[PDB]
Amino acid sequence: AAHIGLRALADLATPMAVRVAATLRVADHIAAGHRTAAEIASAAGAHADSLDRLLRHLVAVGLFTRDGQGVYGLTEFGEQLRDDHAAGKRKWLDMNSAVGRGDLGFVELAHSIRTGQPAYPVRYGTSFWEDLGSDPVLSASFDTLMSHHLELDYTGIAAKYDWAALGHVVDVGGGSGGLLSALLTAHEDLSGTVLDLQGPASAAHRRFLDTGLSGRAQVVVGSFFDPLPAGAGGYVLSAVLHDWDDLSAVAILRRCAEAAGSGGVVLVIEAVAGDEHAGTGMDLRMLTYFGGKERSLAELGELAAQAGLAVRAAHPISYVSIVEMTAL
Amino acid sequence: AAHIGLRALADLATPMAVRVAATLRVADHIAAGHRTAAEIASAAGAHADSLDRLLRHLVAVGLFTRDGQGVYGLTEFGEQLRDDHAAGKRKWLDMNSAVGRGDLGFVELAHSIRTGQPAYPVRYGTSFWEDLGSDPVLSASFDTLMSHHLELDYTGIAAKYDWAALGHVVDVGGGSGGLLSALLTAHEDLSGTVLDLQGPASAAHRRFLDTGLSGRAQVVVGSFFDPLPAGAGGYVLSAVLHDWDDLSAVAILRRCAEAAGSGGVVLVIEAVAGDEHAGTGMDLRMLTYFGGKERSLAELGELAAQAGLAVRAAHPISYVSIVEMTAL
Ligand SMILES: Nc1ncnc2c1ncn2[C@@H]1O[C@H](CSCC[C@H](N)C(=O)O)[C@@H](O)[C@H]1O
Ligand SMILES: Nc1ncnc2c1ncn2[C@@H]1O[C@H](CSCC[C@H](N)C(=O)O)[C@@H](O)[C@H]1O
Ligand SMILES: COc1cc(C)c2ccc(O)c(C(=O)O)c2c1
Ligand SMILES: COc1cc(C)c2ccc(O)c(C(=O)O)c2c1
Repeated sequence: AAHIGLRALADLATPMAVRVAATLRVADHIAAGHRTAAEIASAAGAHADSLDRLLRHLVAVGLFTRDGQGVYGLTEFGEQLRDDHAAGKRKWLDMNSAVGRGDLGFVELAHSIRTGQPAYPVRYGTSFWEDLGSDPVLSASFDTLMSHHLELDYTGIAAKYDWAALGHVVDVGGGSGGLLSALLTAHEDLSGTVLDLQGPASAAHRRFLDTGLSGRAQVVVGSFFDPLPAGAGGYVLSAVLHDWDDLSAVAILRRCAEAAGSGGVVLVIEAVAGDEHAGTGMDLRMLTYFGGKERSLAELGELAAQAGLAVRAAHPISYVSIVEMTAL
Repeated sequence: AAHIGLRALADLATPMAVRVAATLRVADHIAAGHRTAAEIASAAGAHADSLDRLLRHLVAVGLFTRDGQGVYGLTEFGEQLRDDHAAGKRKWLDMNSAVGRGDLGFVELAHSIRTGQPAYPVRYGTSFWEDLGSDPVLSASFDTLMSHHLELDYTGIAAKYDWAALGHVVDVGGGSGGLLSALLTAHEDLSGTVLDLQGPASAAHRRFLDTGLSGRAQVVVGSFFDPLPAGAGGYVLSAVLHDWDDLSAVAILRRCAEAAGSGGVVLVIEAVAGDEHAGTGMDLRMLTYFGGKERSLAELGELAAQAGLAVRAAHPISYVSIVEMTAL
């Protein structure tokens, strides 16, 4: 529903102003005693007059407060901008994090809409994965973000499905290993391995070491486009397929089919078109980032088919779903 | 206000989706019989799949509608996206027009907040004026938009001030001549001169010839940083000062002061802080485009001082104001 002006509906000043405040950690500086533009600016490394102008615009938006002496304060809503807030939103808007950086790729949406190709490269001169692969710090922030997305969307994932019955699970593209770390912590006799590029896989390793799970959890550095560790009880694809177009998606699913064999299970875990954490907005982000797409339960089925797999179940877990596929 | 989440407040997907729809003229294609993704896409030269995904996100926003068969239709609100619409909004969002292209400069807002410098260059490798001066078609669209801004904001200008008394007015930075054309049409004994760069000045000239005002309206190509046609009854600066930082603004005001001498009147016409069509949004826009800014009566006055001028009056007209300055 649009009960707000067309031009205002297309405003970029506010979205960018919020992201800049999130990047300059303005809320943190405010709650830490810096109240005036002059202060916040020096504490953040910004131009005094310019920052003041950004703040005044954000006061109008409803995130800040400004008193007679130019003393800025946080609104009830502006609290969400603090890096220590419960919702952990600020890091998603930070222009330095992978997502706060990729989202700026939307400024090239026209290219995707015309060609069907990702926009991220247009603005950054390289794919998203290539970017993370050459910037270790950038890649770490992405690992942290997906780790947070797990808490956000996979709430209760442990019990919602019968994992223990798998014995050994392979988390294909499992990042820092947050999911496996959660599955194993809730299933004493379960073991598994995280398969991912070297950055996340090494982060997964560092985690299992500290977490005390190295005895049951292992990492394997590799591309899920090549053969995967074979014969596991289950292969999980958590928020992976939507990052790829149809050709790549079957490529990935196919590999899982091979490793799964006529006795394993392939579990695609993601927000299916319909879920409350799966909107048209997210679908366009997948398009602009990697040319991926959010898919319906029917569309995943078509992909499964082309990879010799068949959906057998689809349990909704909070904001997302777990679709279970087995040998055709 | 904050009636919506922080991350939603920072959403770029929708602002860009609207701007892309505006650029692809989707609404016009729909109202003209093309109501299917394949049809609209083909008529606009977009990727069928990608366009369909853009439209679905836009029906969700409330601009379009779609039936079970995939037939798209506009809505009470999506009607404003058609070019033929009264409000004339679409052209402002078009990524091809000068303002639809300039606004994308907001993705570099951070640069402006940190340095006080304009963002436009960061994105386009050259200043706004430099860009328009090397691309006549781009400069033409800008003239049209400023022309339209006169209708949107200056409604009534003709009568709210005693123009006829000036005898001869020079519109410093008068663009394609709309304002002067409106003043002289309402006052048959008044004459004037539009002073602008090549592009607008010739557009003004063409306008005057066709509308039969060449007998009273004259064009003069030149920079308002250099001397100006002297001894005029009044020199107008319509929506010019907010395009410049304090130094340049003073330079410009000086020239007008000099040309006006002890007998002319300098008139600044623009939305000052407080006036409508004036907001923190516009202020940030001025900052990212040219490092200019929206100013208050107080602020213009300090500039007039630095230019041997002094505010004598300030009549509000519609959503803007006329600040009448005179020599000290
Ligand atoms: N070719 C490839 N081979 C293996 N992993 C890859 C890959 N390309 C990308 N990835 C990984 O795929 C993951 C997708 S995003 C994170 C998914 C994770 N299971 C979670 O839900 O948090 C990232 O860790 C990314 O590094
Ligand atoms: N150095 C310069 N000398 C003269 N005109 C200039 C200039 N730099 C920019 N301009 C003109 O300043 C104008 C500012 S925008 C349009 C202002 C016009 N009075 C209106 O209200 O529509 C543009 O026409 C721009 O081309
Ligand atoms: C689900 O996996 C992903 C992957 C990417 C790239 C994302 C990018 C931006 C986001 O906001 C989210 C999100 O979940 O909120 C996101 C999630
Ligand atoms: C007043 O002169 C200008 C100059 C520029 C560059 C503008 C850019 C975008 C706008 O929306 C507006 C407007 O008035 O609406 C605008 C006005």
